Amino acid sequence: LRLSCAASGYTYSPYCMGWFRQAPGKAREGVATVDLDGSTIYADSVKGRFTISQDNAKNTLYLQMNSLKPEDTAMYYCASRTRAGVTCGLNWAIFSYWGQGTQVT
Amino acid sequence: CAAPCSCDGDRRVDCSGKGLTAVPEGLSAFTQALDISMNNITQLPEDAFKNFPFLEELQLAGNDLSFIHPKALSGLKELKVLTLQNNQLKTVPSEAIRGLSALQSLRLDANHITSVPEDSFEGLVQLRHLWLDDNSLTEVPVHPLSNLPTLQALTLALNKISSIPDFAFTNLSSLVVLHLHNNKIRSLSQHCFDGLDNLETLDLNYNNLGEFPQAIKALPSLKELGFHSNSISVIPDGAFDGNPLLRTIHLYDNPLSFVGNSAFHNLSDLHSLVIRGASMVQQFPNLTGTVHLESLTLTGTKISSIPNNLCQEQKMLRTLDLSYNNIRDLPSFNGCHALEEISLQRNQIYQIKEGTFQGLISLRILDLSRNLIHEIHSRAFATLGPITNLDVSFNELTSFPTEGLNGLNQLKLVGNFKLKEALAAKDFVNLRSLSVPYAYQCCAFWIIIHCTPSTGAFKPCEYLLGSWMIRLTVWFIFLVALFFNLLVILTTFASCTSLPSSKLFIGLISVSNLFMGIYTGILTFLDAVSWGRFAEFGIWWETGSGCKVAGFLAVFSSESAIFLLMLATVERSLSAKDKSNHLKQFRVAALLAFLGATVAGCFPLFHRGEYSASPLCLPFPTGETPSLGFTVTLVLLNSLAFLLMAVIYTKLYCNLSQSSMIKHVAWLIFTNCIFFCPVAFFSFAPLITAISISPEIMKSVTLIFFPLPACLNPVLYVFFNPKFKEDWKLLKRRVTK
Repeated sequence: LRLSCAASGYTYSPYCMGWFRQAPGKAREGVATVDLDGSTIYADSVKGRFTISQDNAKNTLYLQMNSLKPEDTAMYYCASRTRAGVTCGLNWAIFSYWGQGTQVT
Repeated sequence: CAAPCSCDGDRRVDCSGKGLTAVPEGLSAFTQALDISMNNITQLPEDAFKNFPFLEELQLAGNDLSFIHPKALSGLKELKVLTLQNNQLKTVPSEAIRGLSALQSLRLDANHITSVPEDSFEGLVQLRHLWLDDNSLTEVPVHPLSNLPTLQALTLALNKISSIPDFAFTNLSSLVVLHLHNNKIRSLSQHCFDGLDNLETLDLNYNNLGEFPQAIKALPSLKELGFHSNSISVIPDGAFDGNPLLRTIHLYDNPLSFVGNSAFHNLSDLHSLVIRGASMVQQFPNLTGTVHLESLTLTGTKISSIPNNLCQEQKMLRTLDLSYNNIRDLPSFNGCHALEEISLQRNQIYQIKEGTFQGLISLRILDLSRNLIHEIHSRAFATLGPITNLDVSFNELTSFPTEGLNGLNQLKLVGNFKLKEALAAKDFVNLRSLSVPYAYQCCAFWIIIHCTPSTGAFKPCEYLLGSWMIRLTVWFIFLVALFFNLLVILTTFASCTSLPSSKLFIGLISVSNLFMGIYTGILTFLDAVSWGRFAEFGIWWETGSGCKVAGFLAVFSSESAIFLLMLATVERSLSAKDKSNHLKQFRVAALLAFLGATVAGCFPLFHRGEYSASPLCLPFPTGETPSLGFTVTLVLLNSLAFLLMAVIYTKLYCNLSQSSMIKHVAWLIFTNCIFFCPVAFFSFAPLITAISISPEIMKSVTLIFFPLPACLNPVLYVFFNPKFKEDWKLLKRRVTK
């Protein structure tokens, strides 16, 4: 599957930028993070199967995965940071802007 | 209140347990405080709290939060306190708090947190409290802590911090309280605590610190310091040189070995000092400059002396505990008047001089136990007035002073076996509880006075023998035993032409019974001499040679009688089986029987206090015995022999002059068991907990039943023996000749 997020503002690639997962009733968990030089960060159960593409010119974000598991039903959000890129982020704390997201079933 | 949640009149709302899943709606345009807790909301959506720009206290405790939108807390420029504890957010929300710059208290404790982002806590120029307790972070966030300089109280406890790097709290100049307890700190850098000029209380408890920190000297204004339940080995000299205002130290539960002399000096504000088990220290700590001490405990060390200026320098001292050390002599305790409790126990003190305790106006408790004290001055206790407890037990005392001890409620004297004196109750007008080495000292005392060694009718207070009829019966027993035994011995000795083995054995058992009569006479004369005064005699009687002599006589008489009865029966059997010449062999057997009885009697002499258990000096006392083995041995030895002779007479009965005196020996066996087997089993009874019997009965039945065989044997021989009457005729003929 393919799913993309569009950023209303200017390209956030030079700053922390990635994807989160929401499951009903529990906390938001991140799965993809983009940083300077296009460095990508994933969590434990996202290696290989889940991957993220980023580019600056077209100002969008792509997340691609393979062979689906009903287990992976969730609402996803695309989030970005602009100021003080203190460290690479997998937790929701260091993200300032959040998107509407989409529900994946 | 438009909302279902109740709302105070002074524009304050309180909701709890309503079970809302969102922000309250329809609520007042302006509101001071808002407490929504124990709810079921998990995430805070956009501008949820924008509807209340006047909010100034906000509580979400136990609400189980998991996500706070960055703009949710935006616009609350009037916020003043924010509480978020016991939730499921795993990181401090860096963006959300940045939306506000005016609160002063922020709580994020008791909620599992893993990482603190770097520019978290930035812009919060007004924060003054921070609760990061019971979270899961393992390293103090140096940059986020350094972000805000106006914090006062900070808690990082119950976390998994293991080491704090240098200059961790360098920018927190206004910090007043720092809490680091129940952590896993084992390494403490020597340049980490610098910059906390205003820090007053430091808590380092239940950590894994293996060495004393060298960083505390960087913070001067410390008042309370707690480093307890940590594996601290030694405490170095000059440990507290940087903390002059220091007032409380908590160092218990650390396994300590060595504490420097200069460790605790120049702490003017210190109030209590407690050191336990500092084995490797052997001299009194230098406490110069510590003048406010009101409690001083040094237990388990190797100290041998106390400074003579201790109690005259620590004017405020009120408790002094120096126990388990090895101190030889005590200093002069004059010069201090606030000293209320003193404990010098398990030391090597050997004497108490007159002026040792003189001058302690406020003394109430004294403990001088498990020492080597051997003499106390008659005036030692005169000066101290309001004393209540006195404990001088397990020493080696021979005499005890009675001056100034009238007002003490409790006095303990046990283990002072050399103390055989009598304590006069006139001196101790008021005394609730008492313990004395021997019961006869407590016999002289009796809202009521309790005495530890009870006088359970086996340590009589007034009369040794007891009831008048019992005493009369014992007198009669002794008199008849002595006279008839003397008569039988005289008859057998005089009618000496040919000595048959049976007649020799009857004479020998009558000889052995005479010593039983002598023992009974000893008891009767002792009771007569000490009538109504046995409290004053039991002391010396039990702890003296007289009890040994009486016990030896009793045991020797009983065993000799039993053994001679056995051989008499064996001789009767052998004669019934039939120059024979066993008669000389039977004399040898009699000598061995007497030899064995002497050994049995002399055995308890070299043991420990076997005869000292009872004033009778018998090895059959009440309840517990000095040696269970000896008494258990004697009775089964005796009962065994009884069963043998019984079986040989059974064999004789089966088989069927020689037939004469067989009835006499049978009667001897009969009476000897009916007067021993009952008392043997009964003395066995106290060992079995199932059977209970009064000590008055034991003592009375023991005394009237022990010498009864000696009373009964010669009268049986005298009145029912054709042989005895012929021997008496021979006596009359020889006397006439």
